[PDB]
Amino acid sequence: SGAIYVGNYRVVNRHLATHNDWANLVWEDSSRDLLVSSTTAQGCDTIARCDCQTGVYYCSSRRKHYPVSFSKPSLIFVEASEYYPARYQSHLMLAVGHSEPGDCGGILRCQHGVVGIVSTGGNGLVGFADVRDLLWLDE
Ligand SMILES: Cn1cc(CC(=O)N2C[C@@H](C(N)=O)C[C@H]3C[C@H]32)cn1
Ligand SMILES: [Zn+2]
Repeated sequence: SGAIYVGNYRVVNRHLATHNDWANLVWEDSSRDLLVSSTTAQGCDTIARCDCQTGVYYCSSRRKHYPVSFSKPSLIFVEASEYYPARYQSHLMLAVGHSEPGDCGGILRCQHGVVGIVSTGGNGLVGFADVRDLLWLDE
């Protein structure tokens, strides 16, 4: 679990979105595993605007933060789950690191701010849904 709070928006993994998230829906994209809902309170997370390939993510299944090198956002094949059929997930970045399904929602940050959230995992690879291209999150 986990979310990004920026301005009047809440960014979560689409597969973990609540009834409240869907009732205040702003935007969602199944191909990216993202959902953004509106909030009443103000968010102060800074979204990174960059091409960094190094950062730190939070891993709840280890209660630890790990530094990682990660790939450029791209279309990557992802296995079927109770949430999606087998498909290409877009805007996904991979890194060598530990993750388990409940780790979804952990933030990846670089020196510029929030880069994305944990979304996929398996075989010692962790995948993060990028949010740096969503320029409207700031305005
Ligand atoms: C962080 N993490 C996720 C997994 C499994 C995994 O790859 N998943 C894929 C995800 C998706 N974006 O399609 C849906 C849920 C089932 C999860 C393992 N560690
Ligand atoms: Zn950066």
